Amino acid sequence: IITPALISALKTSFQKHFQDALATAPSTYLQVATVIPSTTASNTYGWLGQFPKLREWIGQRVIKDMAAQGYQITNKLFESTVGVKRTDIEDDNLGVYGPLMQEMGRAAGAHPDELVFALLKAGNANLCYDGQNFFDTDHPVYPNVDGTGTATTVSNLFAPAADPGAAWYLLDTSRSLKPLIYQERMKPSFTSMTKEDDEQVFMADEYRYGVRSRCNVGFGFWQLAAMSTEELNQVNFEKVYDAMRNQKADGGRPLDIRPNLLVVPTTLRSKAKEVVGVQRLANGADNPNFELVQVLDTAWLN
Amino acid sequence: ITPALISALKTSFQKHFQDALATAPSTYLQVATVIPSTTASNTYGWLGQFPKLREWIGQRVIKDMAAQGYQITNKLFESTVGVKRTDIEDDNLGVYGPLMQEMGRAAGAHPDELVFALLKAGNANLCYDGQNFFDTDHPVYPNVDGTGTATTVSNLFAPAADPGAAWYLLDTSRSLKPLIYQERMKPSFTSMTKEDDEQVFMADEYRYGVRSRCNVGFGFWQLAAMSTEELNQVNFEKVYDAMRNQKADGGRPLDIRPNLLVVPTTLRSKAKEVVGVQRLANGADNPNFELVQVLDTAWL
Repeated sequence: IITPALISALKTSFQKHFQDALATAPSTYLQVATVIPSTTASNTYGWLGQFPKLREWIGQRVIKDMAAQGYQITNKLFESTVGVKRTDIEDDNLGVYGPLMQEMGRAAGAHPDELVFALLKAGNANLCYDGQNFFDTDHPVYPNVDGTGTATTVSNLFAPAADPGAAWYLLDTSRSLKPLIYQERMKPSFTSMTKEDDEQVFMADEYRYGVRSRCNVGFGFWQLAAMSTEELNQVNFEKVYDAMRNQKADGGRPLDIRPNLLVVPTTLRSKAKEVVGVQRLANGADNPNFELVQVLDTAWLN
Repeated sequence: ITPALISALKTSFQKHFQDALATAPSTYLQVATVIPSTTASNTYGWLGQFPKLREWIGQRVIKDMAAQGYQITNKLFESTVGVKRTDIEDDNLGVYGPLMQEMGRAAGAHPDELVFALLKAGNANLCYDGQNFFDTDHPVYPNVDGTGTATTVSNLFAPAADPGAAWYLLDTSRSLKPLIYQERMKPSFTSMTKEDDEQVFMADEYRYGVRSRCNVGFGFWQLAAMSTEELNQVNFEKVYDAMRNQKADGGRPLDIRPNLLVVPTTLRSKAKEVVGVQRLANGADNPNFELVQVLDTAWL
């Protein structure tokens, strides 16, 4: 009645279903995130900060003593499972139980994007290495390389006096690191737990199936990312662009920032088109910012 | 000046260093535990789970299950010594060679002052619970079910801002010693002796420093006790009764017998009438010359 052949065939069918569902799932975090695989509990990120530069070597070779502080990514774990109910063995009604595996593949493929974009939206409620919010009006900027003396207040969060509108983000991808980092301790894996001599199977009436994964997402350095709840207009976009591109490191030296793409929800696609991607301005003159940035509309931002 | 001479010198120095570091009078081993680590940080699970056994059968009947974690964040230490400007090629190496065995002895006892640094500053270190180590809200479990209810008591003794010296009562019978000692690499010996080396052309002070990585942490909070009030026979008996009366979940006795006592040198007078006289103190009057004999350390 029960032989290894049938169990193997069903396991292969379920594995094929799940793998097909997951492989074709869209990937979007890679564009605005950096993947850093690891083989431990966490990774230390103390190199984010100062911008490396070149000196004239007037005297001796300067050696940088890196700070001992770390970001403490502290990756996490999470997963989901179902059962089969064993109903198929008797009647072989295998038509059902497909959409469940498809849903698993979709969820596994799409979760990292959801987490990355949720962290991106939560920048106003997450602390960076500076000890303050990611989008804050009092970021630390010292006047000396050693990092001492009175600092200056820099703000990259803009909001009208009241009734703030939709929120749009401006990011950069030219650098090696994207503003957000998506860790990956282990790729998601599925376990075809179905045995006749196992337990909670003979005493229950289910063939449980589960998936496992380990990953987490964290912020990078705020020099690039910018946020603004202002209405997406030419003047506001130009102000944000020129404020971000005019960033100076310690000692008032420009960083040569090159904003690449601007992220808006699917609701503001029309405004993104009007600002960039069309040859008509509001007044009807030729754009001075045509195809300047590559817009990336997404549903994860509503 | 040949490579064979360098090899022989390195072998002799290695033998001298290995001779020490082994017979040093270590005192941390009484209250610390040796643990082989592999990474830069080690997390923890349970923090107050007394391992005990129950009548029921199976191997799955009762257990506490772990809670939020506690990291060590292993630190680093180093020593260094060497004066060979005139020792080498002068037959003066007979000295500068046996004197550093004391350096090895002293360095091998460093975990002692590390654990005592943790011990002295136990009130300024964050505990996994959230409050100070010696707080008055230490959770106690009435039953084994999730987080049912955490009652507490004034665990330790402290008067109304009365002057005194802090003396600690410790136990070491259980291998779950109150402190922890995590080491990543054992002490290592490095030889930079290289003929006509670029940076060691300077006379012949051949650097012979060492490298080590280790740290210490907190284990059980109940295994340790503190007292800043005036040291007296009545107060000593009170402290001993309070510590021995400690009971875990379910009211099952613990049999915890205190073994170690730490006192500053200033309180040494009282710590000597308490221990060492069988006539009037810890003797005729409240005889208590049996347990927790004072050790009277001075690294605090």
